[PDB]
Amino acid sequence: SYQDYINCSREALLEKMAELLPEKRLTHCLGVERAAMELAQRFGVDVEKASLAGLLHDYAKKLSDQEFLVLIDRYQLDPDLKNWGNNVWHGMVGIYKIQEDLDLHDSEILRAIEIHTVGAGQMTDLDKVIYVADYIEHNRAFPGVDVAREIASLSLNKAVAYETARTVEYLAHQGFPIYPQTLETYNAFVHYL
Amino acid sequence: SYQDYINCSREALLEKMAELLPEKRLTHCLGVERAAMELAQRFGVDVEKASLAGLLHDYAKKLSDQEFLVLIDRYQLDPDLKNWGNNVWHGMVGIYKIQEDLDLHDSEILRAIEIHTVGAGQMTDLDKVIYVADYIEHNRAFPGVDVAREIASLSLNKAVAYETARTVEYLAHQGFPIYPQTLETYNAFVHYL
Ligand SMILES: Cc1cn([C@H]2C[C@H](O)[C@@H](COP(=O)(O)O)O2)c(=O)[nH]c1=O
Ligand SMILES: Cc1cn([C@H]2C[C@H](O)[C@@H](COP(=O)(O)O)O2)c(=O)[nH]c1=O
Ligand SMILES: [Fe+3]
Ligand SMILES: [Fe+3]
Ligand SMILES: [Fe+3]
Ligand SMILES: [Fe+3]
Repeated sequence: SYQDYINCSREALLEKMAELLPEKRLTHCLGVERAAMELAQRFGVDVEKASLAGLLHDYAKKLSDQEFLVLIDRYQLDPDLKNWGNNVWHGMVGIYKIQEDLDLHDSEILRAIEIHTVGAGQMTDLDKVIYVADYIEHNRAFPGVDVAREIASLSLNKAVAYETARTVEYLAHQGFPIYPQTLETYNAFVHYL
Repeated sequence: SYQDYINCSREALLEKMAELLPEKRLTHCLGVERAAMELAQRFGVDVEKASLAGLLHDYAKKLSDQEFLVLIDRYQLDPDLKNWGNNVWHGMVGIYKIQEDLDLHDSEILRAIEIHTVGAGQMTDLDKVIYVADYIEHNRAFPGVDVAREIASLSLNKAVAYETARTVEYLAHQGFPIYPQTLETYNAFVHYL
């Protein structure tokens, strides 16, 4: 059960999350919980760890910049992090909020949440499940999600590569800064395409 | 004159280059020579250094993989370079071939040629002139070159940003590996957009 990992039941967690998140974001997290379960089952990842990480991945999405900065100092994280924003922080720094609020200590779950946006050059299968589940969950409707979903039914590694290439392409299209760890993921996985 | 920098006259250099390069590539280098002169004049960069660097930037474009690998060992360059290819090498490693062939020692010219493909987080105005001149020279006709040319008439920094964003976007679109120094350029310049 979820109580094996955090300090409350699934039902209690959903009540807490309904306070922290706008409706659309909670629905998203519920979608990721479901997609992560399906992917985990397909690719032989612990379905419970996948479901919980999937539900939690965007828990800290609505923390203020101030709170993230406090957490960076508190946990004496990479000071370069202060150069970034919510996009980078909600996973990379938000894991400390999750740990504080829910007493989550499992290193695999924490890591999967940590790099859910940016990935890493090296990702566990659990990491990959969350990263992909986020992108393909049933509530998303971006153009091309059908292709992501087809790829994810066949290959976890290729789904990671596809998502990362699309994100890097989109950020450059938008003229948005790209976190350097994202490029590590990109170059590590792009061959799978 | 060009003999102030290399071991032969412009006319002799063009004869040497006509041997090393296919016609279309030499015409390109001639275009870059001209565009670099115009940009240098506009932005107060030494027009002669700009013209020569512009003419030379793609000198080593047709060296074999073997030759580049030899040069990497010879000059004991970053061993990670062996993971890449001609795209990275012709500037980054090709500068050593240019130095060998032409006795070029000017650090500013060498550097401008060195990073003409990938840029750097920190670029001199000369570096920037070559990087942009390459993209906007009159022979190029890619969709959107008109926008690059308008930008380059107004702002060198914004032209660098525009080109870098477009290249990162294109490489990710293509599913091609992206050299990490390119991302340094991207993140350094993207604000100018
Ligand atoms: C990978 C990456 C994503 N993003 C953005 C794109 C998304 O709009 C936003 C939220 O990402 P997420 O939903 O995958 O957590 O973060 C960056 O700003 N920089 C990056 O390096
Ligand atoms: C910036 C960059 C360009 N390229 C490619 C795009 C171009 O087709 C090719 C030649 O670039 P150049 O004409 O700007 O020297 O190199 C990469 O492969 N990786 C990179 O990181
Ligand atoms: Fe997220
Ligand atoms: Fe999400
Ligand atoms: Fe080149
Ligand atoms: Fe060129």
